[PDB]
Amino acid sequence: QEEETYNIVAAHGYFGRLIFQYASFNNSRALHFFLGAWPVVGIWFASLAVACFAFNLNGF
Amino acid sequence: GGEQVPFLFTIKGLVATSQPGLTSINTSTDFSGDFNVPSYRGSTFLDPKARGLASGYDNAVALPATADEEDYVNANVKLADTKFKAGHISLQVAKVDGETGEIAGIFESEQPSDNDLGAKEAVEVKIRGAFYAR
Amino acid sequence: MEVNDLGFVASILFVLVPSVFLLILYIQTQSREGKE
Amino acid sequence: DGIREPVSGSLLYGNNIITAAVVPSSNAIGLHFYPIWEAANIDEWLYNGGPYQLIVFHFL
Amino acid sequence: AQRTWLGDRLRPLNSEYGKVAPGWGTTPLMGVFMGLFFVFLLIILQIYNSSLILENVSVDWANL
Amino acid sequence: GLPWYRVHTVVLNDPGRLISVHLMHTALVAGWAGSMALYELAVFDPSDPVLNPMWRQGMFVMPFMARLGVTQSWGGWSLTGEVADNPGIWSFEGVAATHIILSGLLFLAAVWHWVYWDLELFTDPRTGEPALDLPKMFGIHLFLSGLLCFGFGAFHLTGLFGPGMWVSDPYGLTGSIQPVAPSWGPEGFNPFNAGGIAAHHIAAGIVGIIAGLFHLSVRPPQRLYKALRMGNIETVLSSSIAAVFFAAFVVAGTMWYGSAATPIELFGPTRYQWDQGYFQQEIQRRVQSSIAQGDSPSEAWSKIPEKLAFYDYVGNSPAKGGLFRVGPMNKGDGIAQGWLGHPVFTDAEGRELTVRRLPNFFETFPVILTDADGVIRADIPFRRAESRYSFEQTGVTVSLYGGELNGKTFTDPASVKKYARFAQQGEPFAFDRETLGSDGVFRTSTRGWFTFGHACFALLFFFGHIWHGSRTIFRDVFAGVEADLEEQVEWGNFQKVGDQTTRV
Amino acid sequence: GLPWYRVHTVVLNDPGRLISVHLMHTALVAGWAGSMALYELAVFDPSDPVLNPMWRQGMFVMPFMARLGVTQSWGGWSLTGEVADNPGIWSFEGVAATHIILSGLLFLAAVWHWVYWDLELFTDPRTGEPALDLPKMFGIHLFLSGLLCFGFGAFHLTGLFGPGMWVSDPYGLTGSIQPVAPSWGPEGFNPFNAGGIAAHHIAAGIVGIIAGLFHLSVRPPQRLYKALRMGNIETVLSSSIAAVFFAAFVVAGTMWYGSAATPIELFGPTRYQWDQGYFQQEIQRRVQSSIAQGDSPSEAWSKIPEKLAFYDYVGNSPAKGGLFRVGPMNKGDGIAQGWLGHPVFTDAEGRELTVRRLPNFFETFPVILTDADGVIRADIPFRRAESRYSFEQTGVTVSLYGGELNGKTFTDPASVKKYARFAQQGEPFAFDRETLGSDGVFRTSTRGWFTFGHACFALLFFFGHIWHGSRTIFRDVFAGVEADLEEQVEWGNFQKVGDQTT
Amino acid sequence: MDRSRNPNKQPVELNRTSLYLGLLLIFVLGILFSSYFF
Ligand code: CLA
Ligand code: CLA
Ligand code: CLA
Ligand code: CLA
Ligand code: CLA
Ligand code: CLA
Ligand SMILES: CC(C)=CCC/C(C)=C/CC/C(C)=C\CC/C(C)=C/CC/C(C)=C/CC/C(C)=C\CC/C(C)=C\CC/C(C)=C/CC/C(C)=C/CC1=CC(=O)C(C)=C(C)C1=O
Ligand SMILES: CC1=C(/C=C/C(C)=C/C=C/C(C)=C/C=C/C=C(C)/C=C/C=C(C)/C=C/C2=C(C)CCCC2(C)C)C(C)(C)CCC1
Ligand SMILES: CC1=C(/C=C/C(C)=C/C=C/C(C)=C/C=C/C=C(C)/C=C/C=C(C)/C=C/C2=C(C)CCCC2(C)C)C(C)(C)CCC1
Ligand SMILES: CC1=C(\C=C/C(C)=C/C=C/C(C)=C/C=C/C=C(C)/C=C/C=C(C)/C=C/C2=C(C)CCCC2(C)C)C(C)(C)CCC1
Repeated sequence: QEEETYNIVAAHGYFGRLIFQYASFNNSRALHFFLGAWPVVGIWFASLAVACFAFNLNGF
Repeated sequence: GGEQVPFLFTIKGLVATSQPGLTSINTSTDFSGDFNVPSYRGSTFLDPKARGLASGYDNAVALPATADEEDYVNANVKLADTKFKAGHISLQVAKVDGETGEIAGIFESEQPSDNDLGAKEAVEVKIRGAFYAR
Repeated sequence: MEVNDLGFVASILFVLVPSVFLLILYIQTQSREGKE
Repeated sequence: DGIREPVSGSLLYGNNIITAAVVPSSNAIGLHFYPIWEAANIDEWLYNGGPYQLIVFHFL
Repeated sequence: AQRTWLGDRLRPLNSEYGKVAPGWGTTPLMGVFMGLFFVFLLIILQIYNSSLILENVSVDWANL
Repeated sequence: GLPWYRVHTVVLNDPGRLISVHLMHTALVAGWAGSMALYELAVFDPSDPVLNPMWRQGMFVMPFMARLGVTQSWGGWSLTGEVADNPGIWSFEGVAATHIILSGLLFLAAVWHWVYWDLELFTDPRTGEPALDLPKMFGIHLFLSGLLCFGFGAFHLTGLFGPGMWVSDPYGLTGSIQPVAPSWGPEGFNPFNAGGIAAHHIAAGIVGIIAGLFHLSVRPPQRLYKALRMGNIETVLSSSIAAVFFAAFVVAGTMWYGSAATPIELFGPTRYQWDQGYFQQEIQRRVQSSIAQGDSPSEAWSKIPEKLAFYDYVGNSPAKGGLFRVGPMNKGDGIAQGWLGHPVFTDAEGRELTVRRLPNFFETFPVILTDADGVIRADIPFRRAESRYSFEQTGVTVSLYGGELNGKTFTDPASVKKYARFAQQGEPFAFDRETLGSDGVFRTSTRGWFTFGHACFALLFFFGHIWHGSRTIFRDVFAGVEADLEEQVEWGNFQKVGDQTTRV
Repeated sequence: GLPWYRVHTVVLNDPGRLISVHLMHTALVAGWAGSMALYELAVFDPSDPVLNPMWRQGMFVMPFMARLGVTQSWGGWSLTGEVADNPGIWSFEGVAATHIILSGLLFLAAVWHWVYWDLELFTDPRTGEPALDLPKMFGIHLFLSGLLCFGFGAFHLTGLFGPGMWVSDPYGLTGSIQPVAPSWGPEGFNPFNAGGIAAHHIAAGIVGIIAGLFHLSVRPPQRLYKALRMGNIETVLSSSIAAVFFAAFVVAGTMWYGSAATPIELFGPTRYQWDQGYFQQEIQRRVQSSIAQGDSPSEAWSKIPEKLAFYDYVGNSPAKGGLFRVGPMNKGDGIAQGWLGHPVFTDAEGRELTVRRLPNFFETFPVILTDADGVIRADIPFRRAESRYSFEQTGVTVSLYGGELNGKTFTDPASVKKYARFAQQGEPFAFDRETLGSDGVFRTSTRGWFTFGHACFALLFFFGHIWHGSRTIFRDVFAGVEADLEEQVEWGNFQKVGDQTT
Repeated sequence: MDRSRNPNKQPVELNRTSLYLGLLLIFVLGILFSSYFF
């Protein structure tokens, strides 16, 4: 359907009233990028951890 | 054919080789035959997967703490055996002076710190020797 | 006391899997009766 | 059998539902009315043919 | 009705559905061939019962 | 709707998914034969084919793939014992491996016809209702089966492009695979000659060819087409299970009595080896060939193999075993260890005497010991008040000749009671009733379980033949009768019964 | 309709069958307690209560009926060893039997309210909709529970019309049934004194009486009735589950640490008997009391009972046992046969030395042998290349004092390795690992399985308390929110959030 | 090559009282044959 199942304007100021009002995510397309950023940029550090472990460059 | 994996050991530990009656030298005909002594599989450190050896290494049990000293496979003793083996000669060149020819080795099998009794294996191949002298 | 070691597998599938076959087929009729 | 030999017919004593029984009353009582109260104890009742006559005169 | 490449090679095989020979058909040609089968099965039943025992048969072991 | 026992009648009208409803059934049986034989290979013990052979391990399906020319099983062990092995694709797994993927490729084709129906093939051109011609199709089903038997007769059993079936000697010792010659005479009609089974499917296949070559060309008569109701799809369903339970009676028979298509090395002895003592006619023959030949008893009873002694045991005869004593024959005895010879019983006087007892339909035969003509000389006294033929007053000795425990006599009468019951079961055998948890009471072989499961099922397929044979003739009346019909049933309907075209 | 997880919401409106839907649940739990304890009586082995006691047989429910005064088992084998006569009606076969027939009489009453609803009791007179008063009914539920605790305090635990609870000595030897006196002081607040548990339900019952006598007479305030949403059935359910979780934490606690309501003879030692060596403080005390009398240790270590030696075993401590090593403790060891004494280790010089090792959260402790102050004198060498403290170079002997195998020394160092590992598990014990098919690795007692199954379930009942506590406060919004509400959520708009008057 | 909708598949009508006959029949075969599986 073309209409949304939920309102982003009520979900904004809930989380704006839970934490800082300035530190919520007002627009959903900036929200979903950070949803798609944080494990994705995270795990190829851990994948690059074992890949830099591979040449015996280890943890301290 | 029979789905075991016996660990064969081609050992040459102290052959003391007798020989038939009076030879000038080998004539690509004479028969060398005796035995060596064979070694083991567990050379005093080969643990099984519950760390079960004699020579150090956690006597006779780890995890069943109350059925502990009842099992039977923890006597892990080494041996200094003697058997039969034969080795022939067939080619025996003159200038580089290397002599070769067949062999027939009959050994004992593995005793994996003394579980099983040994099997018997007739291993037969060419010797590939090389001789020089004073 | 001796036992066959596998009858309790055998006589728990002998009783259930035709009865839950039969218990499947009664519920469907009830829905049909409802007309839903 | 009326001598000594306590023949088992109950499912707790190792016997199947084909082999189980109420295992009827003793030969030593004969045709005596042997209720639960003319027994000196219920262990004397159940060893000597007690619960067969309870499921005969009640059943008939 | 879904015409496939399979269906264009077997529609002449299943073309006729009830097409049936009149007159009498082949029932006397069926009966003279299959009364011999019942007496063929009468041979096989008592070869194996050993009741029409010929020579060099010996329905038994010592066979090959 | 419909009741639960008439569920499959949705497929009775349209033959679009009727191909699909066999094809998951065909995937279920092909996905049984691989799925069982791969389990059947998980418990084999190939270390001793002479002492516990493959029918001793309760093994239903690995004679049936084995008795056509397959042996190798990627383990260095072959039933034949023929060496220089290198299986490749046709080992035991490789037939059992293939039936998995075939049933997978059967199941993927089984789901195809369920979603796709009316593929321009199932309807007549006269109107669009789904209806298929059965007698023209019988000429093209059987012509393929006529080709395939003629392939199975000449091109598989005779060495032309294939290995032969299993064939042994009588008193089965050296049973291996070799291509058998099709013997065409009357000698191929006794089922113990394997030359008939090669001459079978050539001769039955060539008349299977000349049936289906004829059956495509002609049409059935209308005095049969309205009589046998040949347009109906259930009229193939009756009178094909008539040809299945007729066909299931013969392999209930020819497995049980025995044939060349049911040899001893992969089915066991066949229960009539005690009613004449068939194997006991041989080991007794060879020692008297060796006896007078120039060899004493003790030294003789040793060129007998233990395979001949293993077929002279009650515990390999397939009569014993019950319906619910479940499992292999090795749960009955354990693993056969050694022969320990043949008992010979002597008294204080000689007077040699023997035990030849325990027939098959007993369970507990009382031990008797008798002489050559039949007068009893010893028994086991059940009541020792008035004994006159007991072991102890007679003083019977045991000579145990040959085998593992050769030359060991027994003069103590407490130990003679053990070997007397062992002499009841032909020749004794050493066992180990602790490695498999074997209890001690008898089981039956794969020859026993086949004929139970192919004659009880053949009884059940007779009832479906009456039931489907009713519903084909009586299709119109099947949802009840027309209301009154009182003039058809009352006496005086000229003259033939049930006639409307008459005086009535 | 409804999804599968909201099936029971049909009963949420009408309370006609809500009595019936507890009553088959009440028949299912009462028809478990008889149905389990009758199975639990089928495997007991009453031939030796001192060597394999009743918690050794993996027996969950027959401490709990047993620890209130019932020991007559019908076979004449009294639990306490003093079964004087025919017990009478109240033996385990009896109490177990009743719970069958009671659950049958619960189930026949459970089917009655399902077919019969609207029995003029579930509706208000103001309109005909089914609705029941909860706070007036809480005053009549709790007044019955206030009567029943005051019955349980004085009229059952104190000998007035009933036998007392189980009470033992410390270092549990002569634990039997006698009526305990309700001690009212501060001494009844430590849970090891059983005089508080009799003084419990008198004092909690009398304030349970004065609660429900008060709670019938008054009404809740409207600043609470709209706040706690007390007209709703769900809110009460949420409160009850939350309260229950709190009640399941304490018997997760007081079973595990131990109390007078959890004695040793029907629950085992309580896992803190190795972290201080509680039982090893006693058998060591009594032999040094015996040599203070002046006895030799060969014919001392014999007035110790084997019951004190059985509590000084690793294999009765409830720490060991795993999650999926399933079955009784007798599948771990077999049947306890005999003590075979206490090992005393001497070297070639004396230099006495001991083994006091294997704490609870290990599995394979390496065997060390040490002196009085802590310097190691012997061990088991894992690598015999550079050994300097091995058994063979030191030449350790074993003095096995008391018990079954008293006076039998061992000077061969192949056999000292067996008794050194036996000395790790306190005192050794003879077994038979063939009669029950016992494998040889440890299991845990009924004290171990209770606190696993009452703290994991109490975690799960915390989530239902959040879930039912949400749905009571948030009943109106539960099928989604009203559509826009953008003026309520945008800031600065007057004044305080959720106010419509700015 | 293209799907359609079946003009077929009548549903099933197992009654309430016919459930009781089938549930009892399996349970007498349960109490008959369970001894023989042991
Ligand atoms: C070649 C075999 C064969 C085939 C294809 C059919 C086909 C049919 N039979 Mg039929 N039948 C057969 C053999 C066969 N029969 C035999 C051997 C008997 C005698 C026992 C019967 C007795 C019989 C009766 C009495 C009736 C039918 C009916 C029917 C029709 C519907 C079946 C249905 O919905 O049941 C669906 C079945 C079930 C939902 C479950 C039944 C429970 C069974 C026992 C489970 C089977 C166990 C196991 C899974 C199978 C393994 C055994 C197998 C290896 C043989 C269908 C045309 C019905 C009819 O008239 O319709 C036209 C009917 O009333 N059959
Ligand atoms: C006809 C086919 C056939 C044959 C002869 C056998 C025979 C055998 N199988 Mg086998 N099997 C079969 C089919 C067959 N199986 C099928 C289809 C499967 C897959 C489920 C298996 C799976 C299987 C396994 C997994 C194993 C065997 C094993 C064995 C052997 C041990 C004996 C035994 O279990 O008998 C036991 C027979 C019975 C107890 C008789 C059952 C009688 C039924 C229950 C009667 C049913 C009555 C019915 C409920 C009433 C109708 C109701 C009424 C209202 C109409 C024996 C050689 C064992 C073996 O040796 O393998 C190493 C083994 O481990 N089988
Ligand atoms: C109680 C037994 C019985 C009954 C009631 C039926 C009933 C029926 N069968 Mg049937 N049938 C049976 C047994 C039976 N069959 C047996 C044992 C077989 C062999 C497997 C068959 C094979 C069979 C086929 C192939 C067909 C039928 C058909 C039919 C139906 C039509 C009637 C017909 O033509 O009969 C058939 C008549 C007989 C079976 C009688 C045979 C009597 C023979 C000729 C006498 C031989 C005597 C001989 C001298 C002695 C030799 C034996 C000796 C060594 C002992 C009807 C439902 C037809 C059908 O399905 O309908 C569409 C059909 O096509 N039947
Ligand atoms: C005092 C206990 C108690 C009671 C009476 C209820 C009552 C209710 N809960 Mg609830 N709940 C509870 C505890 C309780 N809850 C706990 C402890 C949790 C946390 C795990 C939850 C989590 C929960 C959720 C998440 C939801 C409910 C819902 C519901 C309602 C409908 C239930 C339904 O249809 O499920 C029917 C259940 C099934 C058809 C099968 C579920 C499969 C389970 C796992 C099988 C249970 C195993 C075994 C049989 C039980 C033994 C364990 C037992 C001894 C504890 C109902 C008012 C639903 C709701 O909001 O409706 C208003 C809902 O969505 N509950
Ligand atoms: C909390 C109650 C309680 C307590 C503590 C115990 C404890 C015990 N029982 Mg017992 N039992 C109970 C309830 C309980 N039972 C119930 C309700 C029944 C009836 C079904 C039984 C029936 C029973 C029998 C028949 C026997 C015992 C026995 C035993 C003892 C052996 C140890 C054992 O089996 O643990 C084993 C424990 C486990 C293997 C843990 C199970 C963990 C489950 C499967 C986790 C579930 C996770 C779940 C599927 C995931 C959720 C999905 C997710 C998406 C949400 C032990 C003392 C035995 C004994 O000694 O008696 C003589 C015995 O024979 N019990
Ligand atoms: C994460 C924990 C958590 C959360 C989110 C909730 C949420 C809720 N509870 Mg709840 N509850 C909890 C834990 C929690 N509970 C615990 C642990 C208990 C004890 C078993 C309860 C007992 C309880 C009851 C009895 C009731 C609720 C109710 C409610 C609901 C209304 C809000 C309310 O009054 O809160 C209650 C407030 C608290 C639980 C906060 C307690 C904080 C205390 C007062 C501070 C004490 C600090 C102290 C100095 C330190 C002592 C401890 C020290 C020894 C370490 C709401 C759904 C009510 C309800 O069901 O709604 C209708 C209701 O009647 N709760
Ligand atoms: C003594 C008494 C009585 C005192 C009371 C009276 C009194 C005097 C009070 C004054 C005291 C007072 C006010 C405060 C003192 C206490 C104090 C300083 C407490 C602070 C403690 C502390 C460390 C707080 C910080 C921790 C905290 C709350 C948050 C951490 C924030 C952080 C770094 C990261 C959070 C992660 C993050 C950015 C999440 C957002 C990302 C995300 C995926 C959002 C999802 C999301 C966002 C949307 O935007 C919308 C739209 C939708 C759809 C949506 O999915
Ligand atoms: C997808 C696919 C696949 C797969 C396949 C598979 C895997 C299959 C399976 C198959 C199978 C898995 C088969 C099997 C089956 C089985 C069966 C089918 C059985 C049955 C049974 C029965 C029938 C029985 C009966 C009975 C009983 C119950 C008991 C006894 C008696 C009687 C007989 C009655 C592959 C990848 C390859 C390829 C692609 C496709
Ligand atoms: C009718 C009647 C009767 C009867 C009754 C009865 C008989 C009842 C029964 C009862 C019963 C019979 C009871 C029991 C029950 C049981 C139960 C109820 C169980 C349950 C279980 C559970 C719940 C479990 C769960 C689980 C699992 C699964 C495993 C482990 C874990 C858990 C826990 C999770 C009488 C005659 C008397 C009288 C009249 C009436
Ligand atoms: C294809 C398809 C189809 C059909 C489907 C169906 C419906 C199927 C069925 C299927 C079936 C119907 C299957 C069955 C199978 C069988 C089984 C699954 C069984 C198994 C069993 C067993 C194995 C048993 C038992 C046992 C045990 C386990 C233990 C004891 C021993 C014995 C062996 C007895 C259609 C076309 C529609 C379409 C879609 C797809």
